Amino acid sequence: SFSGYLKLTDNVYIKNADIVEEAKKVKPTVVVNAANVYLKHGGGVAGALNKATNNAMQVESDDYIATNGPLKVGGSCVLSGHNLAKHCLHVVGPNVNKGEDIQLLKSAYENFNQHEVLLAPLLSAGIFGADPIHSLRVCVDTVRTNVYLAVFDKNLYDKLVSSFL
Ligand SMILES: Clc1ccc2nnnn2n1
Repeated sequence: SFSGYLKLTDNVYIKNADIVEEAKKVKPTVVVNAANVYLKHGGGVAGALNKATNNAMQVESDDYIATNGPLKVGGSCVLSGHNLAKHCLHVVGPNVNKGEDIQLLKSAYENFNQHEVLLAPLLSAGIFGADPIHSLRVCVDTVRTNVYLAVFDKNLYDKLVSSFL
């Protein structure tokens, strides 16, 4: 199962790891994708997860959007995890770079509570533009299920652990 994680709280764990490499190693029940409302997996975590599936995630996502329309910011959908996990929980955190309400980050993390254990990135962090320290705080204060956070950047991982209240 999950190895090398630092325990932050009763249910939140963190590791400096590439979430794609982590998913291929663990093959968890649920891998969280840092999705956008259109499920267009172009860059950041979404582009990396999609590239690991040889674009199968994008093909499946386009069929999902054709049938259902876009997700809401703060919302999610469960799709296949392909070669990475049993399922992928595509969660839309607010993109601060697209002027979205950072207050929707708590709503985005609430989606994690529908799954007993998840491998996940910090929502709205990276190319989504939010402060990752704030994202970790919202995560620990919102998620009650077991969440294994993979932080790609070593320097950001160190800052997150060393500043964790
Ligand atoms: Cl290739 C790659 C892998 C992991 C990751 N996390 N954020 N961006 N990113 N990109």
